[PDB]
Amino acid sequence: KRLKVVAAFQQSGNSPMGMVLDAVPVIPPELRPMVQLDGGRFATSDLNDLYRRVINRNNRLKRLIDLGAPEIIVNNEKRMLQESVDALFDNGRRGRPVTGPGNRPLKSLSDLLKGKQGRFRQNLLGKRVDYSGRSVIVVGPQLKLHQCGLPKLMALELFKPFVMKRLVDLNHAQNIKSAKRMVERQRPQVWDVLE
Amino acid sequence: WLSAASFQETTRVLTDAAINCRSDKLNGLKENVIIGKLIPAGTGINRYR
Amino acid sequence: QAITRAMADQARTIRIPVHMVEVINKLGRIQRELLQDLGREPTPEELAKEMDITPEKVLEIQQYAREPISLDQTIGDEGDSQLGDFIEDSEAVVAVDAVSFTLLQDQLQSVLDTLSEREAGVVRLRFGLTDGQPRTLDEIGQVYGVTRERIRQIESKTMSKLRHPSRSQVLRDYL
Amino acid sequence: MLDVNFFDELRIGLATAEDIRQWSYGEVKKPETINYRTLKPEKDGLFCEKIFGPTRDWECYCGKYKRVRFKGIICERCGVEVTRAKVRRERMGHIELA
Amino acid sequence: NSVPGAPNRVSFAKLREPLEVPGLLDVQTDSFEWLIGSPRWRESAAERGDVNPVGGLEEVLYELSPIEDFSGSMSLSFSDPRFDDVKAPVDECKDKDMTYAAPLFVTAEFINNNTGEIKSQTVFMGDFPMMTEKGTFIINGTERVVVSQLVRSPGVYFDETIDKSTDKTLHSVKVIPSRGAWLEFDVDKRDTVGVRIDRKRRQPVTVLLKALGWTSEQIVERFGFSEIMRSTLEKDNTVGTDEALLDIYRKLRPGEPPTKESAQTLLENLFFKEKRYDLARVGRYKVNKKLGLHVGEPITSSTLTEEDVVATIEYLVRLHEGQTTMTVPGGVEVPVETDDIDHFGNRRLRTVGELIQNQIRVGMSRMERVVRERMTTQDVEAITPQTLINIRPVVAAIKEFFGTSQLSQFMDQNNPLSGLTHKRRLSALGPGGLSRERAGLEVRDVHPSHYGRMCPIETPEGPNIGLIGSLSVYARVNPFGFIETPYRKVVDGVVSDEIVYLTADEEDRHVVAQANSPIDADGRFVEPRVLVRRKAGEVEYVPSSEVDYMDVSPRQMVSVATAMIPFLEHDDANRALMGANMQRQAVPLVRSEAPLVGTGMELRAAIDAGDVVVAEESGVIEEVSADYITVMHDNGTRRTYRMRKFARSNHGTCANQCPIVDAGDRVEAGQVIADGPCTDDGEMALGKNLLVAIMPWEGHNYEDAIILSNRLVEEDVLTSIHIEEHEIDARDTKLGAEEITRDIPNISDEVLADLDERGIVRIGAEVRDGDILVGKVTPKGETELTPEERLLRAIFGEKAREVRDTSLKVPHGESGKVIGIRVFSREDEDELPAGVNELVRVYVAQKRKISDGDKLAGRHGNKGVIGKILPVEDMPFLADGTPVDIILNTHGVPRRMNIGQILETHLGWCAHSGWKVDAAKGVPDWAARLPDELLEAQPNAIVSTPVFDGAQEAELQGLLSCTLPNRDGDVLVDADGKAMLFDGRSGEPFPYPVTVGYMYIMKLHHLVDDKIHARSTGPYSMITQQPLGGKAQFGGQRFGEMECWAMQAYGAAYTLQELLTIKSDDTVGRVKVYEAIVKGENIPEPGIPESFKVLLKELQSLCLNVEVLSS
Ligand SMILES: [Zn+2]
Repeated sequence: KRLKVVAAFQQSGNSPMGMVLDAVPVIPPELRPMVQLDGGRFATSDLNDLYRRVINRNNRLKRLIDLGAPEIIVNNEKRMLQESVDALFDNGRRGRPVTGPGNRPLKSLSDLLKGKQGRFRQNLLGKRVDYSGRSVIVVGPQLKLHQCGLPKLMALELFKPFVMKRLVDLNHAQNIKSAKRMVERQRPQVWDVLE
Repeated sequence: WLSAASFQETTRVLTDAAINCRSDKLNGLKENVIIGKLIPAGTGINRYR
Repeated sequence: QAITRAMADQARTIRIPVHMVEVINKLGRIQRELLQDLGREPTPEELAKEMDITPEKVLEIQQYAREPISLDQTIGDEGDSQLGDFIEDSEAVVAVDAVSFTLLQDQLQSVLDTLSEREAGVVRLRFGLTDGQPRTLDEIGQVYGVTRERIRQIESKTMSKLRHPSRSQVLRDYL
Repeated sequence: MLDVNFFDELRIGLATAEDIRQWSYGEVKKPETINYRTLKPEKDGLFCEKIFGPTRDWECYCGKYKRVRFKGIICERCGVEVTRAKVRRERMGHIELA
Repeated sequence: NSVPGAPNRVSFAKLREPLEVPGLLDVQTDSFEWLIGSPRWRESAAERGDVNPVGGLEEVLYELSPIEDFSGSMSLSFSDPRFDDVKAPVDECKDKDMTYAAPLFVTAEFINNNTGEIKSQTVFMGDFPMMTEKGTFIINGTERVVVSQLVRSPGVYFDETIDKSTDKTLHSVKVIPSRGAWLEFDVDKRDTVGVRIDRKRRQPVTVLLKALGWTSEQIVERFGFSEIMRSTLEKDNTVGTDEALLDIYRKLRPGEPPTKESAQTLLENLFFKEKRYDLARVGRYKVNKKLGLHVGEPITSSTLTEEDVVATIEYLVRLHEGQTTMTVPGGVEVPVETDDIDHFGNRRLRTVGELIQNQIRVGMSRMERVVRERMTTQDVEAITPQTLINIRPVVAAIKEFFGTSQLSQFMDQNNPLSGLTHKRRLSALGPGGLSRERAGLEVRDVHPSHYGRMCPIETPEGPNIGLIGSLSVYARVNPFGFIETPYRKVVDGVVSDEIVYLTADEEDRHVVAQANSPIDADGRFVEPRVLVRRKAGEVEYVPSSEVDYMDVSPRQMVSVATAMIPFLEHDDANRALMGANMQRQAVPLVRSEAPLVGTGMELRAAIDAGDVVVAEESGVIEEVSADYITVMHDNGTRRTYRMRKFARSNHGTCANQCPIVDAGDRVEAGQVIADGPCTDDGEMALGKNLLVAIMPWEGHNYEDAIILSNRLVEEDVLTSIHIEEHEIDARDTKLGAEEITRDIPNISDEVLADLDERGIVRIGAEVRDGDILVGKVTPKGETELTPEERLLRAIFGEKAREVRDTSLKVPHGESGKVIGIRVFSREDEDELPAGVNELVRVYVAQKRKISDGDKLAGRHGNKGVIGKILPVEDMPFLADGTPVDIILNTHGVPRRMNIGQILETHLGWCAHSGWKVDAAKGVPDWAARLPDELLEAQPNAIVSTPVFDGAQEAELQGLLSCTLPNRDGDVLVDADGKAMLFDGRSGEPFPYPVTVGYMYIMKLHHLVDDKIHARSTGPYSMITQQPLGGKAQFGGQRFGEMECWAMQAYGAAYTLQELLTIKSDDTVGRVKVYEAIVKGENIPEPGIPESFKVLLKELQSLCLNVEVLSS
């Protein structure tokens, strides 16, 4: 058992210093955006909250140390820093999850990766696509094998730029923007050209 | 490690992936899928490409 | 005291000064008491009296009392999607504008070049489109060796002949 | 790191302090994100514009340079590099532990 | 019959009812009544358990009073939970978005125990929300429904398991009090006991009994024969009462120093104090019955005691010893039988009352916290009841319950049924409920203890199959809330009219008998061997005189929506589920034909639904009008009824209430005043009655595709009105305010044609998709004015137009006339929140004439979207020259056990043509036990058929004999059933006779006008550049991994690179392809996408350096 790790580190140019930590990354703020909803109401990713907790922990630990305090309180603060970084990397690993407002668990980095919600199985293994649509189906007996019925409006809003251009070079709309408004208003000309 | 970590126990496997300096070949099928590169199957192999 | 200051200035996701959060807490106190003192929620037009501050200040106080929310909390009846899933990146390129912006910029060359080249260059720096600095007519005198009033004359020579619909008919589709 | 999609081998490994502070564009030391009035990041706040770069495209903290003609220039008052707002996605920061 | 306005709906009933059908709103009504202190409940409680007529209000008030201080010198006590009148009527609160409610008041008692002072301060508690007669609470105006829940009655539930090592049968118990920490006693792999308390496995009962103040003495006075515990006291390895106490402490309060009294008093504070371990009152009662401890006493002291636990341990051990009667020394005996859960005897029913009083319990828990907080920091004699009480935690507690607690969900309303049957819902999920993934296979099952209690058929067919339940019809709500079902009891072969309510555990000491036997009316059974249910739920034969209980009557174990399917007994229980659930999804049409063939419950089930206006009081009909109907009571006064027309439903439909009354006719207490959206003559009517021929028509009704008679479309026989509202909210801003007028930036002429000046459409504006509905014009903001547009505004002469028009355009695929506007405003001096100066609700309706893709369905699960509808030209006709109503596919019928809809088909044929079963010389053999007046019928008639006690197959065979036609001489269905048809296309006959007859059909709320989404390119996600999800937002389609699998299996790599790179996530390429097919050029080489780069940022952000080597 201990071989599989000690040898792996021996061969690898990897120092088990990194397995203990003294500096922490800060993911780019947009990836943890502090975004405002329509009309002042905001929204955070709660990662900013974990960073807040760790920042305050370290700040007060310094304040004690910079001042020089009784030991046991410093021991408590140091454990608190351990806990805060633990949550940051993994909420809910040791002891209870770090629940926030209204008694709900928060989200940590290690959560962003797991299961049908983590990036792998939620946003890299499967993703949402433009130029697409969905509608109910009906039987298409009057078709041939290769042929498939298509709600014309669905086809239009699928084939939007194509019809845009095609009538633009038929000059039914001078420039592309005129054609965009044409399609939006759904003038008759867009239909034959859709065909 | 990328394929397995993109299969199950995302963290546990990622641990030893990090430990063992496992450089992924960036060549596997599911690899190409994630990285947005063309997969090595069907019309993706260099012979057809 | 330490807990008061620490909560006031460090327990807020968005740190607020002691005075503003102080009035906010005073509001949460006096209004919450006034609810029972009134048999009803105390109205803001009334709450503004007790602080002897204008109602608009009271409402700013309240609008700073409301706090940010979390982007990942479940929204569906079951847990299948988060709030962050409904948010739009405001910085998205419409990608019709971009193509149409290129078309604007190209119709610009096609129209300027069909105009005189002296004038085309005059405007290219007057509005400073190809550069970062729009220019005044006395900078143009060096580059074009003529009195600034002559560029005052040329600006209208551009615009009015442009104001012939021939240039306008092909450009009015660009809005 | 420039990523023109010419990739051969993806490496995963532990990161040291000399790596984390190597990636960062400063150290963040103040637990703040938003100004409740100016709605801006603070000096070394969790969204510090200086650290992660500008939000307003080609417009620094004081907007000493609000034009793309200034590009890459680091303002002499705030130090916010004048560049694209995309870096706030690209750049990252760090905290040093006591 | 037994109804003041019902028509004659003759049926084939076999027996009479010892009791009629109960009020079908008795799930919310009684619960809330008992919650309040209603005078009805005041008398009912003072006669059915008057030891404590106490609503949740009074009850919680008393469990809370009297709050003391840390010392006991000063205290506060409560009394008089008093109500007040509501703040406005139902629609008014809904009209102006207010929570229907009434104020509450209470009289405090500020008792300074030190010396004695009193303040009987009548403290305002807030505005407590109140219940409407329909049980539907209004929140902020919105209608919401509190669904009933099932839960575990707290206590000790003894269980058995295998060790699968020596195959020993081991026994344990879950000591389960409401608000209790776990303590687990069992016999382990060995014969010792595991006494692990709160999941900490050491210290068997030696730490337990000795720590009670005991030593081995009292223990061995009980455990000399208990070998399971003799070893424990022999493996004591320690001595001491306080020693066992500290061992608890070492295993229940470790991590903190002990002391000789800290555990010595902690073990009292844990279970023998009432502030951390308190099983419910009915829980105390349940155990009283389980172990037999208490047998004549009222309930108090939810805090755990000592007598119970000794009985518990001895029951566990004598079960491990496989005994038959454990009797803890000092009381009555009880048998040795394992404690089931899923048998309703242990599954109680937490209704609205319990939920609300519990939320109030916790609200006043925090209120007591604040009372004590302000009882100390505030000076003595400087404190009054008002200052002690923070009622915020009270009002919050309810509102946080009401708001955003899935036990208080949206009121669903697209038909009267979805209004009703949404109540009387017995949910399994929630706080105290079990989550779906935790909800295993067994719990989903239909326990034998559901008979009569829960509907065994009407369950959701999604992932909640078996979890969410619905009430029966005849069921009852217990004061405790344990399910109660009325039944007759056969005593010595005397099935009594006695309506004896029992729950499940009240069967295991009883025996329920067959429901429809040759009962001579003497109360005996003709045959000894009758199919009864034995105590364990076993259903077998038992002699006539031996069983003790008989059922009340058929359609007792069934719900209402299920009770609207004629021939349920001929329909697969599977498909019956589909039909019942679809009956909740019908859409409000404009006729609502009553079924020619239905069930007698429909008439009852409609008036009880409130969706039918009633003559609450008898007296003459003064007058009839479309806006009101005045019933002049015989005594001076009248009753004016103001009707509800074009009031949008909770699911965007109408609540139309048409009158079927006469200007002078006497109306009775309980007779219709107006039919509702899906009712006629006061019985439910969700659809229409249509002649059939299930011949498959040229592959357009193939595989669940349906073809209809186009008359029905041109007639709009099956067509639905669809109201909708777009909400337009203009708020306060630093840009200014979004002044809704007809000040439109850059607007043409034809687009203002049907618009009124005041910023909206003309009320009654025919509008369409994308049509501008409301001009919510906003200021635009800052931007660099492009030089081209600068030249334009210099060249043609238009203004900057610096206003951002955030108007409403009808989003994709909506249209129809505009109803009107509901506008509230700040200048109107209204209660708009801080900023919103205009709240607008414009209303657009469209009567969506049906089309293919719209989901229709019958009453037996037969369902599907319309494949096609051709004109009447090619419609085969009977020997009456008649093209038929409806044509379906046959192949669904054989493979789905669903000839039942054909059974109703044919009987509806008979009910449409009439019959006269010829009693020429004697009643025909079928006609004999076939009830009377079923020998007679005239064309175009209406009937019913009970779910299990209906028109048997042979009876129907007798209904075909006399097949007297409607008009011509045409007996088309022979005595055996089939009819003949001639094709309407060919004019040429089919080889075999073709089926016909009358089917009920209805339109389902799954329109292809609602379920289409298209997108070339909309907006994109926040973090990733990926699109969003939803039809509301332009959204975008999801391409999953499981699609990627086949996607590669095709080998189509380039298309997959397309999918994940540019079709999702490459910005510049997305513009490139825009550039490609705005340049009319082939889409060129793919780019490299953003979310992939966002993937990289995510990964780099993971405290691990990563660099892909090019080389
Ligand atoms: Zn600057």
